[PDB]
Amino acid sequence: ISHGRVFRRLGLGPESRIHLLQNLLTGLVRHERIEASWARVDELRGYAEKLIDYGKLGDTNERAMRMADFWLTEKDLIPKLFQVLAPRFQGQNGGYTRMLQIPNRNEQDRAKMAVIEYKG
Amino acid sequence: AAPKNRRSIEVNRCRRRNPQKLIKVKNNIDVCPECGHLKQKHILCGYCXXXXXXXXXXXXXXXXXXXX
RNA sequence: GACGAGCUACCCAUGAGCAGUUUAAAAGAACCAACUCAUCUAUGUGGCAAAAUAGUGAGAAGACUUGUAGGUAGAGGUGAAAA
RNA sequence: ACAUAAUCCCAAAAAAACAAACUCCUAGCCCAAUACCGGACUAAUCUAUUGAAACAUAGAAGCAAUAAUGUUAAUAUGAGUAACAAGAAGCCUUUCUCCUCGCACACGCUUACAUCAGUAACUAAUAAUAUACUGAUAAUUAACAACCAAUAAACCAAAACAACACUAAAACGUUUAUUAAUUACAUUGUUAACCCAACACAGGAGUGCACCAAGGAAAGAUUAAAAGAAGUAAAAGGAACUCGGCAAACACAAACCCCGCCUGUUUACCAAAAACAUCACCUCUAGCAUUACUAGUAUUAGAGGCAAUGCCUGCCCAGUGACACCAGUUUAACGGCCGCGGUAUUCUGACCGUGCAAAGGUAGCAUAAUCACUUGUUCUCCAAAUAAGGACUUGUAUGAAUGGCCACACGAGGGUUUUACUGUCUCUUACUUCCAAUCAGUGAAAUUAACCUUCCCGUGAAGAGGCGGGAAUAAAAAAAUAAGACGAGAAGACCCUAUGGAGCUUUAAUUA
RNA sequence: GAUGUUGGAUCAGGACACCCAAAUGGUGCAGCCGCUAUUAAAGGUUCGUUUGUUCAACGAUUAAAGUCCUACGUGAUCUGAGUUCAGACCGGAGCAAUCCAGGUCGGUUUCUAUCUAUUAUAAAUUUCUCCCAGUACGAAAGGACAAGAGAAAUGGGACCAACCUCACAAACGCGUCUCAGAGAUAAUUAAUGAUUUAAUCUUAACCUAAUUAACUCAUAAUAAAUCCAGCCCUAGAACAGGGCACA
Ligand SMILES: [Zn+2]
Repeated sequence: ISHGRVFRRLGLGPESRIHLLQNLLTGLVRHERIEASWARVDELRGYAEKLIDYGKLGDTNERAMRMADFWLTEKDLIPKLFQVLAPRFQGQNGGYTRMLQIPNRNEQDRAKMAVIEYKG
Repeated sequence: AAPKNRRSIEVNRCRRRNPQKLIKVKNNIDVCPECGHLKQKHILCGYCXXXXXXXXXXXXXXXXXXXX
């Protein structure tokens, strides 16, 4: 039953779900803003906040280091995340990963479109 | 299973019209605070935003091509 | 009266294929991939398919598998023989 | 005293009227009908006459349609139901993520392909688009693969990285001599894209070597219902499930039988088995030549039965068959191999008598793949054993080459008992994925006399939603359950009928 | 131009000729247990071994392990064990082609629901043990009705605090908690004053004493419509329900 359950499915397996989150977060941290389905976005929010917080923990700390290496394989994302994106959010707490809605829909599945963006 | 008899027009109409309520019409229409164009409620405009998003995408591609 | 052995059954001619391991000389025995079969169960039941798929199982140097070129037909042929 | 909801048609009541194609009255086209028979007429086509965009005088017919699981065409129902379609970010082209199995030679397949241009429409079940759409325009060679000397002589000792050896007695090979040939600087094809199964179809096939630097992405999205499919996990018990440990996680320790020796083969598509084949045993027929047998010769060939091997295969030739000829022989030829009465505590009958027959079951085996009575009796196994194993023998209805009795090994064959381990079960629970559900795109099918489609008690060809009487009920969907509409689907495959058909067998009759 | 024929599983409903639980009569009923008959269908009526059983025999319990009907209920829910047809043997019959209402093995079970129908309010039900007691009664053996108390069981409606299966804060039993008056009539049967019929009689009349389930409630769950865009939920197919300090 769906009673009291976060962590949705979205028609993907656990590995496929995790990999999807890693890819969407890759694009998110790379382009600073991305466009995806409302469900995937709303789900991506929390994980994004988590990765940001992990970046806020410490650079030298091993826990944060191996966590960041675990989720993000790309070597381009990590230094840009720690050195650039992290220090500007230092004062913020829940103030990152904003979600907005897109006016139109796809011509195929008419999927509701939403955009996720970090505060500049 | 198989249908016992052919459906009459009346039953077909009453079945395909009344309960489904056709398409319920609410008001999604709102005027954009910027360009004044008519767009959907609780949603970003499709005029003054998509062009700025395409210009921001071209500026991000030009910056990524200039940095490389 | 004729058409049919490019399916299949048998045969002729000419080619090709069948890892690895234990082993006393042993193309010798047993296990096990390809390949050749279809034991059981499940799924499929206007289907993926008018003979299927998944797990499992048999043979797997032999009476083995297979390509190409040929032969045998209804007052019959063929058939390790089931009408 | 019978089996869904009561009263023997509502409700009640108590202890001379109403009421039929009958009769009469009023009018007139004057007094029903199935099979069958008779009379009189209408619609349509064409011809003669007449009339001319409407008709009647006759003659002549392919002359009047609601049905044949009719034919053809159009269009519905089911139904907006089943079904088809899981990566992402960007950016003009990359990055990240997932799963692997495929590149060359063909037989083939007859421009699919490459470029450009255009995609309302059709085409790839849609979009994106396009290697698989339209239109127009490009389509590489060769030392690659196909296409070529006539004959006549010499020679023995197979192939298995083979001096050798073995068996199954051996794919391709060379040399000598004679004649003769020219531009043999040529001709075709490849390299285009893949194809057989009605389909851009989880199914199909030949050859060489990689398993990756080749290649494909579950390329519409949501919902986290029931239920189904695949998969994962489980307290305690550990086959208590069930026709059967089927299935299924864990494992395979031990026991005992039937059948078949075994390695194989067989109803392509419900049977893979005890069946067939198989080595081996026996019987019996063949002393003969140049397109079977066989270029073989009693150690060979054909035919039949049995089926490794181990121990054996007893009697009967009156009948049939066969061989020598009217008589006899012949059982590993077709086959056959008894009954009754009497005799010692009980019982039983070594023995005896008798009828019959060609001769009356010897060894061995036996409630058996055989035993009707039957779940024979006894013993073992189990807390209980119509099954199983081991014995007994009144063997309904075993029997010695359609072999008899055993037998190591062998078996996807047919049965029985312990151990081990398990969601099989007590007893089910949770999770994952594909469907089901929603939205959007494309849009079926069988079925269908028309359907305003409730229930009960009765009736009706005897099982009613359409009949009667009571009860119940404003009008329409979606997700689910399968009782009814004697549901849908097959002109019952059982039974019988027809002076139907076909296969098979004979002492049915009749004969090239 | 087909109603698919046994059994089992599943899901029930009904009949009463009642097995058990309940209320009684008679008994060769001391008592306890039985026998026989009456009233009563609300609930319950087990788990195994052999064999296909419809059976039957046997094991252990239980308050009992009832019978029958429903197309000998139920295959558009399942099962193919039996049997209804393509094979392999034994035995019997037939010269043979082949059979047998005989016994051993093997043998693919097709369908997406059009209509009708259906997708729950409740109040319970059964048992054992203990206490009075080992008294009355009886030579001895033997040996309650009532009242009271504590445990379960089946089952109704539930819940997740512990334990358990649990990789989020969820769903479950294997875990925990609860289960109730009362009124009236049953058919039996036991009476009070008492006629017709000086007696007698539970009945004819009439005021009236007492007796299973059903049949009913003193009652417990229910209903303030008339905005609900949008965001969320232990709510959920859609819908409905809930919660979010609108311009
Ligand atoms: Zn605007």
